[PDB]
Amino acid sequence: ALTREQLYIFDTTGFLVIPGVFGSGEVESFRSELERLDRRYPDLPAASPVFARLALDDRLLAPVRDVVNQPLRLLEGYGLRRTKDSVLYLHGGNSELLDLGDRQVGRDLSITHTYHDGKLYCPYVKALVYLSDIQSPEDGSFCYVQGSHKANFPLLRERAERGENTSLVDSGFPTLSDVFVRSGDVLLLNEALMHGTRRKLTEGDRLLTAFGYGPTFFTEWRELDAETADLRGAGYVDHDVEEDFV
Amino acid sequence: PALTREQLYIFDTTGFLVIPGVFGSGEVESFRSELERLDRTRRYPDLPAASPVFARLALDDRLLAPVRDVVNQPLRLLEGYGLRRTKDSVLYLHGGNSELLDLGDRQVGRDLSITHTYHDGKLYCPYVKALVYLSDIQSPEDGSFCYVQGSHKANFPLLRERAERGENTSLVDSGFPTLSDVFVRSGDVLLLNEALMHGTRRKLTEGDRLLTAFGYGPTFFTEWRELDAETADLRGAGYVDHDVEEDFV
Amino acid sequence: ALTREQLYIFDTTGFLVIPGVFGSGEVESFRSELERLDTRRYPDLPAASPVFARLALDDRLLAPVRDVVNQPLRLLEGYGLRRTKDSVLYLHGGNSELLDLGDRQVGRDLSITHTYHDGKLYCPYVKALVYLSDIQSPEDGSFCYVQGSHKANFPLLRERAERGENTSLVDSGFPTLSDVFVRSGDVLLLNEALMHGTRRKLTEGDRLLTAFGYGPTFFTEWRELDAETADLRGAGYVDHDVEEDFV
Amino acid sequence: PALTREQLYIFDTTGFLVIPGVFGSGEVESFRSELERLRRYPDLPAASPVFARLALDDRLLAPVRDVVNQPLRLLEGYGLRRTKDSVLYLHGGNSELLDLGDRQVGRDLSITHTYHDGKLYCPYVKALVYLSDIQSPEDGSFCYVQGSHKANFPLLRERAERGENTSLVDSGFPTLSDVFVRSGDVLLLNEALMHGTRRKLTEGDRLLTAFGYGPTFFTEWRELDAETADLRGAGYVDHDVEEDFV
Ligand SMILES: [Fe+2]
Ligand SMILES: [Fe+2]
Ligand SMILES: [Fe+2]
Ligand SMILES: [Fe+2]
Repeated sequence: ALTREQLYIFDTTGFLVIPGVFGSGEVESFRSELERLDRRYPDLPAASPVFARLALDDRLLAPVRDVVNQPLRLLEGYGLRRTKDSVLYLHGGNSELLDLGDRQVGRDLSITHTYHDGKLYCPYVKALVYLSDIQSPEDGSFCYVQGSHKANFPLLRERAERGENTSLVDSGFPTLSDVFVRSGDVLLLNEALMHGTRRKLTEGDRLLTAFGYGPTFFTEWRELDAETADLRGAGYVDHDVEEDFV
Repeated sequence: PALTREQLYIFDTTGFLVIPGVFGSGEVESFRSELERLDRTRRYPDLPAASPVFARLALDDRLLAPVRDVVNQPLRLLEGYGLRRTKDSVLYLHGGNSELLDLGDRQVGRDLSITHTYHDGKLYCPYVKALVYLSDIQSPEDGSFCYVQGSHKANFPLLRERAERGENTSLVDSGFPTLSDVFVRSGDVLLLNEALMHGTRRKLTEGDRLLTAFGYGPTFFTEWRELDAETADLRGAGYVDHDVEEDFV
Repeated sequence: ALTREQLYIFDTTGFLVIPGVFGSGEVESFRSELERLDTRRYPDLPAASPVFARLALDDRLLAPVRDVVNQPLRLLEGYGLRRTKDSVLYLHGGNSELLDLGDRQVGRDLSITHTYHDGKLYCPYVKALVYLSDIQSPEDGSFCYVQGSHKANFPLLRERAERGENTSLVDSGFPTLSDVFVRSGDVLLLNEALMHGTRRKLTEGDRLLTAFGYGPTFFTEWRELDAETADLRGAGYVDHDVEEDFV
Repeated sequence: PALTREQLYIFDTTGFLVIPGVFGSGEVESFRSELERLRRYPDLPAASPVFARLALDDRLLAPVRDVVNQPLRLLEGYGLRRTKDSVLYLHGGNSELLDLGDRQVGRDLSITHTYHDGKLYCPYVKALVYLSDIQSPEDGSFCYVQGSHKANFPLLRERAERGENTSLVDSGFPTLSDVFVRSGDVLLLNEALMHGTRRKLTEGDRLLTAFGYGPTFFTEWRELDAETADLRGAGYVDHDVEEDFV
């Protein structure tokens, strides 16, 4: 369970780094199972018994429950290997626009979060379990826009419209910031946060596993391009992201 | 077929909207006829998958234009059913923005399936319902739709304290200061934000109460399915409801 | 102090009628004090009379007001109101009504912008109406209000004014406009974000009441102000769209 | 002189805004010189025509109007001179508690802000005009708790009850950041933000002027201890601040 200083930090920043959650032994168990699984590794829980158990470990479920406060369902669980020269352009943000064909909307209810009577209510959160140190920007560090999880104005739509071609992750931004982590730390993430990763320059592999959680009525995570015509299309339609003009 | 400023004001401030005379007499009759084809007090589950008639109605623009104006998300059809009500049927109160749920280790007072917001000129309601009325309902004994005023934006819970004080009567049978009724004509559509606390009066008159209902929400909501509590393996999908009158009446 | 059911009702409807807070004895006592001071408005009652100065601090008023403001408190206004036949009060208030502010148009009035947090309501401006006579039909000039309008997100009145209307909704009617009936010595606790008014009084006699407004200690005492002054030194409350603006 | 979309984003997401080089070095010498004619310098406009003009200068009013969006009133205007070993402990914060006699409240309406149809509505903002350079924490830099202008949990009360003695501007806090400014820069501040300054360890005076603005129905700024028995007390009652227990 999260302390009050942790809930406070989560609420105000949109994420929480929890240091030293998993032992060196466990991390190596996790690392081994990833190397055997040979870019992204979809559905880790169906492919391993150790990842099916990780997805329900109390070291992940207890902080998750404290920020979702709904009946839970496991929405996704993947592995991630990043090599030299990989990058993750910004996505998320609370007020980014989306065109529907007859209107543009400014809310994505899959990430719209609230607070009520001592409890945070976030619909979609991730637990990033790092399996390798990342201690400098060139290691491909997590980066985020400060406060962007409670943002009221869109940011990217005007960038794209004025013909930008450079991701903030490369060029910088007054409120872009990095997070540095050690093996077996967990990064608890509010998906409303606008975030990405620095371009990795270093040699070696960066590895992590990620589990996404939500209310029991959210469909399992899968990308959808748009509402289908028979209104039967399920999935998550993305709003403005840097990959749409960078 | 879109909603006026005044219609949006009313949906926003009351949690619902009667759109009158949407379907003509002929359509209403073909609808009832189709229900008669599918055949006391009884239910017609999953209408869109059992009838091409009702599969068309689900995607009719007279239902979709209003819905799109209050959901404003990539849309999905979550549910669709038929209802035939006779004498001595009642629907007790359910819904309400702030009703409590015991999760086991805690107590929560939000339900994110009905938690709605507003931003830059648009309403964002994640679960709305289109009721298509195939019968006139013109008095409370006909089993009229009833609701608690403003309950779609209530910050306090109502039902827990009544359950605890040992009440066993529904406000539907008993009355409440801000409990109001809604009267409709057949062919009227009632647009409904599911955050509203609502039910219907006990029906004591003769004849058949007939309606169809369709639920819409975002494409990342699952098709409607009742779920008692979170499944033991966090795989189960569905909707866990909060305090409803059925729980202690 | 308000009950959970009373807090629920106030939060969900924007007001609360608390029945029979003052007995017939106090009521006539209050009524007589209004005479001694002789639509007519009796401004600054607490300065004009020790009786109303006492009323304004009466725990029967302050306990329910504290339950809806929940700030360090300040008396912001106190007046009396005498109404007679053919008097009417058109709609004012409304959470999202517009105000033209020189170079922009705004749709929030922070003097009535209210919130909820951790079990408590926080309304910055509430009125306690003490009724000194019964009102049991619309033609008596009953309190009327637009349901849910204290938490409205769209403006109502501007569309009407631009569409060129000139009849008030208290006369013409409106789908969600309702009336409230009260008895002598009732208190009506009102959230000023609520859009309200009164029906036109067609009956004979006098409709008497006293109103005390309350707010945080950093609100100025109530005063109308046409607009921001050029030296930024003018204090007071600038009205958003009201029906009197075009009826 | 109105705020760009990016400046509005930053102010919304962080709770403040540094506006660089608003006043030239001639103007800044004019202000420093005037402050020599007259440590806190209370009510500057009433005391000096130069600062009466500055209080209504459009380089301040234009951005202020963009984040308040109400009929505007000037609520305070003071000057500030700090020397060595001066410090300013944390205060502000969206959810800091206040004991009200028979109850405990967690909103302060004088700084409770909102957003509606494209506009920010912040009832109390300060415009800080810096007359000297602050480029290191030991000059006594402005500091703030990130995202605390939208915080939903209290932070200080629990610290106070645990019995903490030292301030966060001394020990540090994981989300406490610093802001460096140059002479002639304007800091535009949402007062819901929890903020203060580092202890000044250098010589030379630290000069700035501050003007505070709100809606016309706000009383001019004065400190008030509690609501008075006659409910006639006007002014601003502060919630938990660090000075209460440090
Ligand atoms: Fe991501
Ligand atoms: Fe229902
Ligand atoms: Fe009024
Ligand atoms: Fe300050």
